[PDB]
Amino acid sequence: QEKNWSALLTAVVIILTIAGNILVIMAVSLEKKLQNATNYFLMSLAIADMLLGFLVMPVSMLTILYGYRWPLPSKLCAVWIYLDVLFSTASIMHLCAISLDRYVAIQNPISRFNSRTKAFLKIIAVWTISVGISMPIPVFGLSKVFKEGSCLLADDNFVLIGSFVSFFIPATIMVITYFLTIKSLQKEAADLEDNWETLNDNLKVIEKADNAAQVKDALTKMRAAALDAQKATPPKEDKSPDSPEMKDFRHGFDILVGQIDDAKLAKEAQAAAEQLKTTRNAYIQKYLTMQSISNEQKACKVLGIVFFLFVVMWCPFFITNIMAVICKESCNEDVIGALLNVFVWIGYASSAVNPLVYTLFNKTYRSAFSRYIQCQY
Ligand SMILES: CC(C)CCC[C@@H](C)[C@H]1CC[C@H]2[C@@H]3CC=C4C[C@@H](O)CC[C@]4(C)[C@H]3CC[C@]12C
Ligand SMILES: CC(C)CCC[C@@H](C)[C@H]1CC[C@H]2[C@@H]3CC=C4C[C@@H](O)CC[C@]4(C)[C@H]3CC[C@]12C
Ligand SMILES: CCN(CC)C(=O)[C@@H]1C=C2c3cccc4[nH]cc(c34)C[C@H]2N(C)C1
Ligand SMILES: CCCCCCCC/C=C\CCCCCCCC(=O)O
Repeated sequence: QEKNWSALLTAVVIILTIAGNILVIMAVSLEKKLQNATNYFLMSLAIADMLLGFLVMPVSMLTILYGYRWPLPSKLCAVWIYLDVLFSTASIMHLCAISLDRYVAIQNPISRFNSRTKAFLKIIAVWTISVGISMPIPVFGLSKVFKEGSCLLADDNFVLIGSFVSFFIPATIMVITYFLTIKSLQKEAADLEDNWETLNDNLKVIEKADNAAQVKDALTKMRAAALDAQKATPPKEDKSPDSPEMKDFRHGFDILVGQIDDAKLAKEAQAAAEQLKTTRNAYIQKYLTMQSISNEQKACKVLGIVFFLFVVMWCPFFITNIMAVICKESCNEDVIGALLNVFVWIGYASSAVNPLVYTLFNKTYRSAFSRYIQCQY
């Protein structure tokens, strides 16, 4: 009938998340360019989301196909449901521990005791938080996990409480922190970017000024604006090999400022002491900070459009899940179950959306997937 087009639509969704997600795990592992804590999470997230594709998602087709009668042994219906919420709790935990992590960095300035396993240590808490949450599925699992001979999370309380714990507080939390980070990190840009205007403009005046005292009043602020940038160079956590080069860059290019301040003592060589238009060093810190701003504005676009698609697709299922129990007396739960049947597969296809966002908006992801698709290393 009409269902003949949508019959296998689930299988497209099982095929995309079991594969296209899988490459994301491959790509982050194989290519050294994508070795970042915020692209580390995505790999872990991708496992949660992939694991859901090859474990939970197959049985939902078997059950949808059987008429929703439970086909398997009754003792294993409290397990398929367990993985499903675990992974789905794990999946949103990864997404919300990407904004709690990335909001943290703009609030708190900085030494890294643990280095590049700041993520792997974080990640384990993301998973072990979600395994903690899902202990109750098998704790009471073996009853209240069957309704009219279908495998269905029928515990009224877990349905209600566990919709917030694994959806509305994680997703609320991330929405809040995603937008505070954007506004905050939009602001840092303007503050840092307006310094190089000050540095260049104030250096224009020193260049074309014939009063020694004018240069003194003019070049005084060059130290200030350079320092403000120095304080404000972005976290992007803070790696051990890159921040020293900025320290040397800031310090080494501060010498030009500081030295030219003396030559205060006195204008013959003041004009030419601050000629950091001759020095290679000064030119790099523009490029290699101004790139670093644009590599955070791109990541925020992807994360916004990954957060948003994940919230907007799981939200139907959870809103009517609660409705199944918050409107127990008045709703028609042949209809709510019908609606619930289909809002999980709206939601189950947020597990495929991630890799497509990456290829669409990350040139590094795009190139590797085809190379993995074509089997090139
Ligand atoms: C059975 C319980 C633990 C529920 C979770 C399922 C299992 C399979 C979980 C437990 C801990 C998880 C791992 C924790 C550590 C890492 C390293 C990290 O950089 C990426 C994900 C990865 C590789 C996870 C993969 C999935 C994983 C092994
Ligand atoms: C996409 C998102 C916003 C979906 C929101 C779904 C929630 C708010 C709504 C949408 C569909 C709704 C159900 C639609 C139809 C019925 C049948 C009726 O006899 C009882 C109410 C009941 C069961 C509604 C309960 C509330 C409900 C579950
Ligand atoms: C149609 C019947 N099925 C299929 C197993 C469900 O109701 C599953 C149970 C859900 C569920 C209940 C209660 C709390 C929760 N947290 C996270 C989920 C969750 C995920 C959610 N999965 C997607 C489907
Ligand atoms: C659903 C069809 C699967 C097609 C796979 C496409 C690319 C082929 C890659 C291998 C699939 C399984 C990967 C397991 C080893 C991953 C390698 C690694 O990440 O270190």
